[PDB]
Amino acid sequence: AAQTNAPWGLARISSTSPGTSTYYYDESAGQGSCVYVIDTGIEASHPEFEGRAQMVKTYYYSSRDGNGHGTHCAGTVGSRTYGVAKKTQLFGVKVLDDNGSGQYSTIIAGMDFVASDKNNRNCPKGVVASLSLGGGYSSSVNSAAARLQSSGVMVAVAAGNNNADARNYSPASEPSVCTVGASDRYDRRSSFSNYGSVLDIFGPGTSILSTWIGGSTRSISGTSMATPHVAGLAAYLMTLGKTTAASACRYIADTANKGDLSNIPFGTVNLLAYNNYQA
Amino acid sequence: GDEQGENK
Repeated sequence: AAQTNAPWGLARISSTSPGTSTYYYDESAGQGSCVYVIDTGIEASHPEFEGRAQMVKTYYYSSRDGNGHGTHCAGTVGSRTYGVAKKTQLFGVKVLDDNGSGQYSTIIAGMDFVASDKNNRNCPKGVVASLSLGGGYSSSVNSAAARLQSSGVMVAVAAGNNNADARNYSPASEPSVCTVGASDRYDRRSSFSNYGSVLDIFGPGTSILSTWIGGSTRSISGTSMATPHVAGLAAYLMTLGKTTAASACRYIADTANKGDLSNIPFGTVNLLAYNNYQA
Repeated sequence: GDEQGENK
């Protein structure tokens, strides 16, 4: 399959040389898998979700996305004109607030929920969980990410936007989950992407077009936008039979493009997410 | 909640 004139992020992933504008993916497009987006929620009625995105839990007075961030990530994961896994199932877990923030005590509650809510759903091809949120250590948050991973969910989290070593930021520093860094269009590490040895893989994160609230779209940047990219890939590969949730992140890094990125500190992996598609 | 659109 091939989506022409696509968002560079999607293109860069089904390509081996940057500067290309086509996304080549297997028609299966992640059908049969699930991706819980733990953010500010998803605007589930957005036409791009084709009725495949649904809210599932909230921790605030309302359940809808009145910020946009969450929807934007949910879109990159699996939305018709912008997502990696275009036929996946998206579940919304609102742990953040409309101003973008949220207490660790409840971020944790959110991760514990996906761990068991996954057991009542029908996702034969595996479950992925995207966490485009973070903060700045907490042995408790890391710990929750790990539990989530232990139960059989591929956890993908953001490295952070402080242009610092990710080891001081919690979701990121947990070794068991997949910590995503951000790269920009000229194969350069985004100016703001956290690095370090805890990082696992790099994904498109600067100037990423995606869906927004009010049935709209818009470009924004950050390791936030990179996380759903590999979350999408993780699901895409999982329904394809290539990897299992427990071992996905390792497969993604084993099969990634090596040494194509620049401005990568010594000690940080130089790997870009990549789906290995061949007609 | 990481970053930048109308915002986090």
